[PDB]
Amino acid sequence: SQIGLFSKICRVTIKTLHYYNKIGLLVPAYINPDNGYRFYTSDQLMKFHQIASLRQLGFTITEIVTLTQDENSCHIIERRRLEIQKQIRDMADMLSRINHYLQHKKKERIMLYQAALKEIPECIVYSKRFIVPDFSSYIKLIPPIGQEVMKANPGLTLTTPAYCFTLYHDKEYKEKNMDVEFCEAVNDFGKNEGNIIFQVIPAITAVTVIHKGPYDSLRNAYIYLMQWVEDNGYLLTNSPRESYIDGIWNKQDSAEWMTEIQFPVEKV
DNA sequence: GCCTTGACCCTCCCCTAAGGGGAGGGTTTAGATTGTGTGCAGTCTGACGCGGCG
RNA sequence: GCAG
DNA sequence: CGCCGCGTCAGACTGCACACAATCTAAACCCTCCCCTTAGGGGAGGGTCAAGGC
Ligand code: 118
Ligand SMILES: [Mg+2]
Repeated sequence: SQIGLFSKICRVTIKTLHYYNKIGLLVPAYINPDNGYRFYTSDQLMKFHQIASLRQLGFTITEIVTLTQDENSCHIIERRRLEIQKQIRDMADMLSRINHYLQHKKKERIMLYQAALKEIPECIVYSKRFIVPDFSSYIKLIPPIGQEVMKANPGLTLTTPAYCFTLYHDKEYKEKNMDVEFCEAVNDFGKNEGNIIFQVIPAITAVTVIHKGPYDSLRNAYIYLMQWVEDNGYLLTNSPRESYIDGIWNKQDSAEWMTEIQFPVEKV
């Protein structure tokens, strides 16, 4: 059976048979030496059937070489079983994500906020946890802390890139009784004089959305994020953070400012 | 100024998986056919040299 | 096709 | 040795403008080699940037 007839028997292209010969997966029975023409037999169709049966299960080519040459190799198929289970979980989450994205673009003509699930590493921060009467009053008392901590810790260099955020330790919603904890990441340990202390903040996977503009609309992102958090079945494992990209330090106009709200979540 | 020095950074080349697509090369084709035809140009005269040829 |  | 046929060799110089050539046919197989597809990784080769000491 010449390669054309055989390629139509097994119903696959010629280049596929060329490739399977090139990698040594399916070798013709008899190659004519001067022309190089490949001729197969029935016992090449018998092997191509096994090859295609394994290849419909997603096995990579080298995995098929091993599956056909090494017997009692059930650990590689089980490994592939676990990987396929992981991709099914991931694809179902993707389904929920794309349903929510389509649900939004029909709900609003503009996508104001996209939600990204990113991993944030562990940090070394100086932290002050305290009650706040008003979030507007919360903004002013931070540069005093900036003076104070650099005073008490000489030569303490903050991490680059700068990570300056807020934990919201409140389990429900209110506007004037916010129990917050301001954390900012530095390089080394330090002195703990004052309400300012040092602590290690563990690495977390968190869904974050970046809101750009003034802070009075920031709650929007939270409602959105909360929707997201409930829609895709994620569970909020820790208190929500808010990391400051743009603000009074870089830029003077308060409408081009930008913060990023981060929800610590776990997949359940 | 004269140097070093570690940290960055750019471009470019090749690599990934499983083949697709094409370029550019080979090979055989088993009824039997068996001598080129342009509706060609040919149309320029005079001098000179050389060679068959009686 | 033309010019001298 | 003298003559006729045949072949070869020439045929003003500058300029513009215009403008070439135009018909004329195989197909079905196979092979190798090259470049391409994702979403960036890895690394050689070669600049560049603040810092510091001489
Ligand atoms: C110590 C404490 C706070 C700030 Sb900053 C800041 C943070 C990261 C990168 C750049 C600046 C600040 C504010 C105003 C003027 C100058 C600096 C800051 C304040 C509040 C919330 C988040 C960050 C700086 C040092
Ligand atoms: Mg003329």
